[PDB]
Amino acid sequence: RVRTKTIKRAARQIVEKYYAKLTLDFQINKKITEEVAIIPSKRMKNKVAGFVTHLMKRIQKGPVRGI
Amino acid sequence: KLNHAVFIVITPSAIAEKYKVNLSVARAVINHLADSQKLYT
Amino acid sequence: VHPKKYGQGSRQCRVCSNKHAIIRKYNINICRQCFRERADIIGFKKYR
Amino acid sequence: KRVQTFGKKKTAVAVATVTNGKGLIKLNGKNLDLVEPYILKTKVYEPLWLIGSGKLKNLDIRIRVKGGGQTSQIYAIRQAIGKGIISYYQKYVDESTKKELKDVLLRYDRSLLVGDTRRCEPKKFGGKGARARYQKSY
Amino acid sequence: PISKKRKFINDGVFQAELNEFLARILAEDGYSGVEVRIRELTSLVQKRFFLCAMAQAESLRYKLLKGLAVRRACYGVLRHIMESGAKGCEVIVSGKLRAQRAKSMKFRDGYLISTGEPSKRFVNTATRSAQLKQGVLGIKVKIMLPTSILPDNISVL
Amino acid sequence: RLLEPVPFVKTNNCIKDVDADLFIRSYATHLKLHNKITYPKWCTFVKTGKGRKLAPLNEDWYFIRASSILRRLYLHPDIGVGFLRRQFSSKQRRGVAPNHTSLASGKILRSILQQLENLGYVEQNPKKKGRRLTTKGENAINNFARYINKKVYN
Amino acid sequence: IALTSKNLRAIEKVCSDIMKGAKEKNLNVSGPVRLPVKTLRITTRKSPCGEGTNTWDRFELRIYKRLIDLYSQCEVVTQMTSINIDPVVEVEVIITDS
Amino acid sequence: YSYIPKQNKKLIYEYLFKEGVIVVEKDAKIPRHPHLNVPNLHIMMTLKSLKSRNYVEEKYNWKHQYFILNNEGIEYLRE
RNA sequence: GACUCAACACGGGGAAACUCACUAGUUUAAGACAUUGGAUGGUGAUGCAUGGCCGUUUUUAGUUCGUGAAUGAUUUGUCUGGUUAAUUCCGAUAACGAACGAGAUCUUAACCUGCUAAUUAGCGGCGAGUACACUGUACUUGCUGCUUCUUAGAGGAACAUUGUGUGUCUAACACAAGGAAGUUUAAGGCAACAACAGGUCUGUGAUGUCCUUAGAUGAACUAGGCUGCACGCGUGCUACACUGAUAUAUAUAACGAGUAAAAUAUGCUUGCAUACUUUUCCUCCGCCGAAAGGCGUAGGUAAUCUUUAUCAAUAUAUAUCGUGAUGGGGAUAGAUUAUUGCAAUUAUUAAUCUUGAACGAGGAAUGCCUAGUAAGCAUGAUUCAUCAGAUUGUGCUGACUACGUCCCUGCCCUUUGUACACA
Ligand SMILES: [Mg+2]
Ligand SMILES: [Mg+2]
Ligand SMILES: [Mg+2]
Ligand SMILES: [Mg+2]
Ligand SMILES: [Mg+2]
Ligand SMILES: [Mg+2]
Ligand SMILES: [Mg+2]
Ligand SMILES: [Mg+2]
Ligand SMILES: [Mg+2]
Ligand SMILES: [Mg+2]
Ligand SMILES: [Zn+2]
Repeated sequence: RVRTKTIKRAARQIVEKYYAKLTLDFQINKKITEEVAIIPSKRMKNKVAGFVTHLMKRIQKGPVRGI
Repeated sequence: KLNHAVFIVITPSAIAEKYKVNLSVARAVINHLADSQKLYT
Repeated sequence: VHPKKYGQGSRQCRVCSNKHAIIRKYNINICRQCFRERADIIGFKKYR
Repeated sequence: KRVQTFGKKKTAVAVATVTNGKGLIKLNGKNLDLVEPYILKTKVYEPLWLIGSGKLKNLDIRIRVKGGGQTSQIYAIRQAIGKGIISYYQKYVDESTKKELKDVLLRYDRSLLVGDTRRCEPKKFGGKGARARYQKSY
Repeated sequence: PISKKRKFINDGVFQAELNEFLARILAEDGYSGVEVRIRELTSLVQKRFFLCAMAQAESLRYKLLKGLAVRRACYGVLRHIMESGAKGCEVIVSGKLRAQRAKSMKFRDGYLISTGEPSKRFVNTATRSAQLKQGVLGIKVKIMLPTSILPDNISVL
Repeated sequence: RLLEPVPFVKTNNCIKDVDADLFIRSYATHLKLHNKITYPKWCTFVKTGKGRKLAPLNEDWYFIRASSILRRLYLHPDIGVGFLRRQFSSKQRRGVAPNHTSLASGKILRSILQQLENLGYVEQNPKKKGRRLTTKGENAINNFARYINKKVYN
Repeated sequence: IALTSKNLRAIEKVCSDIMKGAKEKNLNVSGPVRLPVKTLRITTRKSPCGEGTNTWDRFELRIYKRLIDLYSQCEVVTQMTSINIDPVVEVEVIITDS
Repeated sequence: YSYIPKQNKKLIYEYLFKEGVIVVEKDAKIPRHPHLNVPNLHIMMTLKSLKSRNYVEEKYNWKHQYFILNNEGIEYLRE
């Protein structure tokens, strides 16, 4: 249950561009992702959202090492 | 071997143990007393 | 000539006239190897 | 008035129509007196026992079962009953009572409200069963 | 009167037959088609009844028949494919080929996805067996087309 | 034996609200008392179906069978001989080759049905399909069931 | 009206189109009812030969039968049917009072 | 059988001319061709003969034979 | 043909003939085209000539490039470590960045929309009754808002979310709550690179060469054989009983699959010709038949009929046995009655009667398996004129034990050694 580079890459791409839109709320994040990026799946999209959320959590408490 | 006979706290196994008998005979005895597994007192 | 109407040698593959291993369900009448190749064109997709 | 929910164990959908009435409770055309084997009878009666026999004197119940074997059917019936009574309570009786009933059910066990999600896994070639392969002698 | 299942299978079979017939006939053509000089063809069908990969394969076969240096031909084909806007290609030629024993030769250009339903969708594949000097040369061409979007990409704006 | 503390009342009206085997037994007994149905000729040395490889061992099995058939008829709308046969099927051990399902000997069933119709319990309906219960017969069956229920209660 | 076909999405599209056509006027159209998809499964053994741990492959040609009703005159229904359409979706109109 | 009536042959030729093509069915013991009731073997033989001279051109698909008539063949058929 | 895994119920190979390649023989031209040249056919020879397809290496995680760096093959990247189902990530770093493979995708199965739809599905609605209850319940004929169940399209839902641990508090893991679901939810499908001198020319009119070509190794017909049996090794089935056989009764599945030959009349010598119409597959049902089956008819080219609000067996309940090769066990045998087929013997299969063998739980070895799984129990389909003990699906009854480890076995990795590279 770990994320591939594609997911990770996507997450990285988001938070660079759309950090403004995002807040520590999963549904909102997912919505934002949907609005922005072209994920064809549902499950994959969800995963991406989750990772974005995680990334966000990691920031505010420190530097991420990326973005 | 144990060739049990026919002509001469209740359960069939017990009966078999006690008087050395076929369990059909035990069943019969039980029935008589009363008058697919069994329990009687 | 001897009765060639009901038996394995009666009928054959449509495709290559082989009397062995004919898919005889739904009147397809193709020997299974041939069917395996033409399963795409006939509209037989492997899902599960 | 009248409420229709289902149970579900394996395949075996028991559809419980719970209506206003005198308190009989039935299966297709037969009383729950029967079900089939005397041993399993308790698995159908259990929700009723939990909730109380007086609470169901307002509620008639019919149950239509279809598919599955014996034990599975029984389970389905049970599930239907559990969902059914609670559903009825949620609509036409009070909420507090419904909540109480739910709590009681939870204390007893799962399976009454929420369903058993298991189902027969596809057999795979090179074997008879799902996992069970044939045999190599070398 | 014939049942639905039976009908469908029959139709499929007919389609296959038609395809085979076309293949047999049109060695000189960029064949794909299957939707119904040509008069004869029509007559035949009546009697019976009462960018693309296949084309490329055919071309390759024709070239082989003509008698080229093989590798060069393959390269040319690849170039053509590239020109026609393909994201990736692959050609294989296995068979006798110069030597007696063995010798499968790959010819890839752009990237070629192999696994998944994307492969099934976004590649056209084709297989011809060009008969030659002392046996058969075995073409297989595989083209990855322009996508309607791949599952791997996540395009952030 | 059967009775117990239940959480509902039982509308003991039709045979579907009665325990089966007991009911069947009762019906058989009633039949015996009447002498309403015979025991043909071949009955006393026939085998009920391919799979049984052995005679019944019940003496008045015919009566029991008849009773069962009645119940079956009551249960279903229109029921044939084939259906009946299927219903009274068992596993046939083919010795060494594995078991198959075995269709019952239909002749006896047919005979029983005929007897019933003669007596006026079953009815070959010209609409629909093969032989259902006749209304009088059904009523009688219901009555019997009721009686049985009463007895059980007692 | 019975619409038999092999391709799901196409069939669905066709159904939608016919619904749209109906909604124009004069048509008491019952909604599209998709029927039980009676899937033709062939389990062929892969490999021409008998070599290799005999892998089978379950093909499935899954036919979608679709069904739709109307209370109308023949010409009108014919017109409705004319959405152009193509060789893929097999149509059949029933013009019975019963 | 190896009879080959002349009239039958002529009829076959006429049919071919009318069509331009003949779908033979490469079957030994099938009695008749779909349209004309001729022993199929004879027809097959005739088509083979034609092919040999290059009066007809053949492109063999599965089961069927699919014969198409050449210009020389057409000319010959003029008779 | 195939010979360790990766041949041995495998070639869809359950062959009475056909299949048929084989044996004993007998026919035939299916000898095109200019007795001659010359093709045509081959279940002939060769898979070590090849095509395609399939297998295994391997469903594991692996393969490769661009540039850079380090005479050359090459190496690096692609790694001490942590983590992952995974060259899955993190972190370190002469690399940084890609691409295929993994992951994603596809197909099911899992739970919702009490939104989309209502037959060939139901539920009610309600007439009409037949039985019995109290002051409604069970059951059929006749007529026609709801979509929970029944079908199946589009959507939704889990992301380790919230809670708490362990972890470089990195990638991530463990537990708890919520929840239909917390091992990418379960199961498949797909399948990189490179091979193996793996298999298949007995799948092919994919196909080379060599052979054969009328006293044919072509095709066609008549038998016979693939099933022959001191024996060795496979895959299975059935058993060895009492948690059981026996026999009655009761209960209840899911996936399915289902359409040249015969009948009757006319005309002539059992045969032909002519006319005309149901039958060729699933069998309802009604009669005959112990049984098998038969005859008559009925629906079905199928959510309508077979038949599916029940087609099965384990189940369960009540009887007979009573541990005794026993009624466990049904081998082997003997004799009929059918059905299929032109044809049943070397017995097709089926039924009926009888025959009552080995086996008292299995030695050396070795296989399969972690949750609807093992096992048991059946059953649909594939072959099929007929015939499952096979395969392949589907369900029904529903365990034990882990929840890890490298001890064996097999793969993979780094280091190391090599005189091996056919490794
Ligand atoms: Mg990929
Ligand atoms: Mg046989
Ligand atoms: Mg033979
Ligand atoms: Mg090889
Ligand atoms: Mg390297
Ligand atoms: Mg994948
Ligand atoms: Mg053999
Ligand atoms: Mg087999
Ligand atoms: Mg081992
Ligand atoms: Mg060396
Ligand atoms: Zn073939």
